[PDB]
Amino acid sequence: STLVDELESSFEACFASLVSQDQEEIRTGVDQCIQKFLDIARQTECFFLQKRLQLSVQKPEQVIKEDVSELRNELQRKDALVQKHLTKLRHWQQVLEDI
Amino acid sequence: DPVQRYKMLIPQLKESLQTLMKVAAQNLIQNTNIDNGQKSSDGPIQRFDKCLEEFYALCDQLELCLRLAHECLSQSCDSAKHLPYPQYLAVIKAQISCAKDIHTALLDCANKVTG
Amino acid sequence: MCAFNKVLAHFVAMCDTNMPFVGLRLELSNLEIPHQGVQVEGDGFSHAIRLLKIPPCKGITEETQKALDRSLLDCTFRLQGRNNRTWVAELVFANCPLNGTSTREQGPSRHVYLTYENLLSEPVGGRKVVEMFLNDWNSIARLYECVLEFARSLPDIPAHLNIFSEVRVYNYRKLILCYGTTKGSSISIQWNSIHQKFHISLGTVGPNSGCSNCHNTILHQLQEMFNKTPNVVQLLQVLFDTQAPLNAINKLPTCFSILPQSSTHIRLAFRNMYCIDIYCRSRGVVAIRDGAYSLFDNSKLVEGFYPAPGLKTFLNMFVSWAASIPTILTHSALNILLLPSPTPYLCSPLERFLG
Amino acid sequence: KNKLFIKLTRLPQYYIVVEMLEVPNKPTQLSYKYYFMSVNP
Amino acid sequence: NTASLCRIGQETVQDIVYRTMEIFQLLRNMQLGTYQDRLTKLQDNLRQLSVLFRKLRLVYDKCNENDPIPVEQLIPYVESEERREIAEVNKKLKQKNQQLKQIMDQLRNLIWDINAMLAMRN
Amino acid sequence: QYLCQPLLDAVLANIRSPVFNHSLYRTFVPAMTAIHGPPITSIPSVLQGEVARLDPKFLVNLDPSHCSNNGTVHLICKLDDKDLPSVPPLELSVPADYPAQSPLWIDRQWQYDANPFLQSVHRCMTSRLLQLPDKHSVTALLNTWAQSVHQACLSAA
Amino acid sequence: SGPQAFDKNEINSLQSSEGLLEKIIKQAKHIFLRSRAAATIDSLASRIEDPQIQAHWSNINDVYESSVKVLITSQGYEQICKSIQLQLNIGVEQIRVVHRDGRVITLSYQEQELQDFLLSQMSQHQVHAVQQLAKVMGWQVLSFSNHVGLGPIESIGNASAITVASPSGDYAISVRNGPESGSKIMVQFPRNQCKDLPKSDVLQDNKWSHLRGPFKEVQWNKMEGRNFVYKMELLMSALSPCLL
Amino acid sequence: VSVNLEAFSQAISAIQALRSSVSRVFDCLKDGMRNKETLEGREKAFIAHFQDNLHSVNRDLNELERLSNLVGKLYSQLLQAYKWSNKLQYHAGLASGLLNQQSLKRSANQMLVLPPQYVDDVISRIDRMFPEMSIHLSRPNGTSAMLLVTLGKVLKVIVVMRSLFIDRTIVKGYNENVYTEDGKLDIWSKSNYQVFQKVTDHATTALLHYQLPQMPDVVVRSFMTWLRSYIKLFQAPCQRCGKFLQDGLPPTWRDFRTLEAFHDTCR
Ligand SMILES: [Zn+2]
Repeated sequence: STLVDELESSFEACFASLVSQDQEEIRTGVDQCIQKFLDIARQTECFFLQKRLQLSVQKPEQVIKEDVSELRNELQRKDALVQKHLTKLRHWQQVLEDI
Repeated sequence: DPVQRYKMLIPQLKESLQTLMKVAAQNLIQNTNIDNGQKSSDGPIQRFDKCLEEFYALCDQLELCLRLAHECLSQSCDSAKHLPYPQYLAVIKAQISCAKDIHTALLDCANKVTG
Repeated sequence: MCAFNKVLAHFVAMCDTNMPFVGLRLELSNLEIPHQGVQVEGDGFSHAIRLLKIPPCKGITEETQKALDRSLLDCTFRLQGRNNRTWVAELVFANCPLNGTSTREQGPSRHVYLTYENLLSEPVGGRKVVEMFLNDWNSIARLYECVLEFARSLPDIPAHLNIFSEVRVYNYRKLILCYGTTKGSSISIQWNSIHQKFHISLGTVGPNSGCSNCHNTILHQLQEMFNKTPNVVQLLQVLFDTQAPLNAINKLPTCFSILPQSSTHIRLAFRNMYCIDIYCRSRGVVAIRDGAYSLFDNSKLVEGFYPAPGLKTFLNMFVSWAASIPTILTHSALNILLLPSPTPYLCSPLERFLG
Repeated sequence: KNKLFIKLTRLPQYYIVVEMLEVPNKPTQLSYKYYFMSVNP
Repeated sequence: NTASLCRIGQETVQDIVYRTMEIFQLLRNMQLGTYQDRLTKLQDNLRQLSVLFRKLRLVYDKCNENDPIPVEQLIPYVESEERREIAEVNKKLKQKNQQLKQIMDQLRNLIWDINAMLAMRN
Repeated sequence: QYLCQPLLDAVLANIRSPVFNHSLYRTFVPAMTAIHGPPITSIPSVLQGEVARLDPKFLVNLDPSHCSNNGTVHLICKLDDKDLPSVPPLELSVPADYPAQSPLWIDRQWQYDANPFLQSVHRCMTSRLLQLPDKHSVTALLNTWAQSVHQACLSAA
Repeated sequence: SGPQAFDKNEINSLQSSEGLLEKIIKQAKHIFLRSRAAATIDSLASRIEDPQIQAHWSNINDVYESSVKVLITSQGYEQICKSIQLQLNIGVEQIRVVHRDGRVITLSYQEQELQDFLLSQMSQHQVHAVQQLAKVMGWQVLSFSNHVGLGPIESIGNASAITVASPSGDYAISVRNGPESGSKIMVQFPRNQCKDLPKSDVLQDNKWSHLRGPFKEVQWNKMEGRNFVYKMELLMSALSPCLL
Repeated sequence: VSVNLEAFSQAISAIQALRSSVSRVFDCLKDGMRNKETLEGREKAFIAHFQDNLHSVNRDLNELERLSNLVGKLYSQLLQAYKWSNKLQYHAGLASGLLNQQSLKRSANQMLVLPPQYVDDVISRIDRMFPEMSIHLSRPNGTSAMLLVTLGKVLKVIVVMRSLFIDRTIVKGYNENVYTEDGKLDIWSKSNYQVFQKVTDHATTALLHYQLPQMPDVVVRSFMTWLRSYIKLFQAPCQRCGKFLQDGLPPTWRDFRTLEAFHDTCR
């Protein structure tokens, strides 16, 4: 129940051999803990993707809003890059003028 | 010493195996000669059970010696892995405290996740 | 621009993806595994070899072969990976006998993906690939026998085991039981056809146990007891008995040396002079003894152990040569006799006695 | 005598042989013939 | 909004696994002042990971609050002002990308000319 | 062999005595039980597998006619594919003990007459049947049938 | 050359007066060829937006050599799909391509060759992305063929194909991407889930309604996503047990 | 030394195997002949099991003897911390390997500048190991460091970096003049032989293959580790065809992650 909590429990189970009071015991325990951990991680990602798919088919204006936001960040990032580059160009023109 | 004790214990082990197999065969042949209709001398039949436990005692001595030597050599390997005697005690309490710190960091935060 | 010659590129690609299956068809036919031929599979852009009947097996009952061959549906071989020399066989079984606490509790068709890669010598469809496949199928059969017995015995189980252990994983190649009151420890049983044994492997998976499995001291004798009689309920009984003694014994210092004899016959040795036998038994009872004495000629002593004087009286508190006869306990008196209490340095009671 | 032997390297003992022939009427076109040889001196 | 919350929730699970991998690497390297520095890095990583778990439970509850259409009805088998906003920003960064391409081409050509002219002087 | 031979000689000397396991018990169980403690605490399904995995071109069904629920079984297939033309249904006689042997194609020469195209289908199909390896499946027959129909489409045009 | 004995080649290399015209024409040839290669790469980056394509020209040139590094990654998955990277060594009249997986191909000075080459590499990227994505989402890669040999003949280069299976069995996804006729992608359902499947009287058990017999085809436009691998990830998540 | 550790653990398991096999002999003899339908079949089964058990005892005794031939020779808090440290180190090694094999990171995005002194420290650190490789850094053109890695009497590799990340490599033979007329590095040349042009191509795939995104020290160290394996050119045979020569070429392909020789035609 509530895949978050299974993720938390499995993550705490990854450390159970260290926090208490040779090789093959460690190996099989590590393999089983890490495999259950990654399996519940993939199930959580699958849940988020299914919910995003249902939103993208039912309420498509939200997707367009996120695209608007990402294109605006692309614009601002491009202008920041060109401004830094332009300041470096003007500094190099002032350097190369002085030979 | 443990290598030399091991060399001591090997031919005793082969001797105990020889006596155990031969005495098993003698006791089985005597019991089949009573069970089937056969004459057989009573004689110095030399019981089987003592030979079996003697073999087990020799294997206990061998596994004891080898577990001791393996613990000693693994001990020396990790001891070399990690000159005034107070400097020794200072770095030893340093190492113990540092490992305690790693352990309590892991325990406190793996409990801080849930419960 | 007609300078590509598309037909030759198509013929070269067609030969290089099809001709690996021809050697596999020949090596399947030499071992007389009935198969439908190399067929285009579903969509047009693939290839497959579907088996029909994998040759029975060697050394399992006919109930198990009738239960296997009515549970198989399909065993396709497909070719994948770069260089096109990685086969993957997709077995799919119906009517799985037991589910897991891992969420394979879905529709009763389990898929087992075996994968084989021959070396760069001994070409892509060879004797080695089909030999590895028959060994893997043999492994699945020789564990399916035990799983059939266990799933038969599952409704009528002694009902303290039913609280003790639940099944985590059944892949048809492994069986991972997870036992403990908190379900923190785990055994994993798997047939290994190199040695032709079973392999029991122990691990700690779960956030309440010691730093080890605590059955790892008796693992060799566990594997041997399982190979002599492969019964899962026997294995659960042995774990259920010897867990509470061994969890105490592993907390002893090391002075104390632990020689397990045969399983449920742990034998402790203090330094070198003193010995004490321990027999785990049924219903939370452990019988201890003197070790150094004989089980036969009472006058004689064992080769390396000197008898402990006064041992019997000390054990009696928890409950001449009369240390040689055993003295049963509760596992709780064993906890008290072995877990280090301060003194009436944190030593044990027992090591105080022998000291 | 105008042929091309294309050995497959993932599986040797297999050759694709391209034979190029002149189409009789068209002097600026070729005709290809693809054979499949196998090989064991 | 919520269809970006799903993206953040995916990114949290992607970060948790990567962060556990970095934790296990830190525990791999720790050899019994840099002792204390590795202690600080370990404790800070564990703090950030607990923050990530709390954030993940928040995002899970938010997306699970806000379904009438079951999946596998959503896949196509064979047999309004925000759109204008999209077209506006698309035309805007079309022009921005073409100007960036001109800047990039002139920088490339200047670098190539510098390297050729300096290569021939020897 | 070495270090174990006299046991082997004793036991191989004393096989076929009815009191043998009595002798082994009397000579071995008290030692072991002292040391080790007391002892322990209609249609054959191969064809269903073939038919369940066929391509949706084929439409294999049982013949209403012929003996049923007995040794051999009999099939009337079909062919559906936009690329391929409609053809005579095809009749198959699968033996009991189906793997390790080859099924038989019930030949109907009279319906493969009365057209040139069905004649080409039939000639090409008998050719690929002669080309087949032994102990082939049902799906090998069905796929040679579909390839024969395709070659008889191409050879004609 | 006398005591440290030289061959013919070193002797002729010491004494080889190459005129000014050959040197200048080789430099101008390299300039023009390099400009054409940059133009074709930027035209593919402008026109095609489906995978992506990147370039990183080197710092240092000669008068007869330059170098790029061409990546082809999908848009939001630059950690997953890093399996197709190229290096082109633009000589005087040849472009020498070294792949990531040890394939060396020498093109010619025409700009149709480089265009068809990079088009085939985008087509193979659209399959290697799905393979390394099914690595992440736990799906099992049943079959993979880098240059498939069945089906229609593609004009530019060969076509690639995978088929992956859902981790709980039932569903399968087959991709076949080609450089001229791209992306015939189709799922495979279990039986007892098509329901237009014409049943047969030979199957008298219910165990055979669990094999995946039927095959339907996904219409790839109208699928939601602004990318290919994004659409594949949504398709893979749709064929999972609905966890909610 | 570790070989004594492995031999002692080996012989421990040998004693346990010997003891259990002897007890198995006597346990199977305790039960007696089973039934097994055919009388001939039951005799065969009993004889076979007894013989196998005896053979296993003999094998275990022989293995113990072979190990005997090969054997060589508050405080508890410190040992507990030592054991727990080795346990944590091995546990973390396994878990780190399993997790970085399967990462779920898809993109770096959510929602190069280095001192040349650092590059020299890194590359001198690599040059200290691998005693048969000598790396000689120079900077003829700016901050882009150029490296001559000589390798035995076999190779001379010219590596052209760009901000502590390998960019181009050229592999030439030992005698070949890697210097121009003026004694600078010949950054743009080829090597007159078929073999070393093949190894330049394989080295370019090697620098395209070993790509971590951020940390570049593992990249250069792994590239030099791979490059070190070429010292057995002209001596290693191909691991697919056995021979040394395919079309007059030695096996030029040292495979990544398992440095084995192949002719590139044998992939
Ligand atoms: Zn070779």
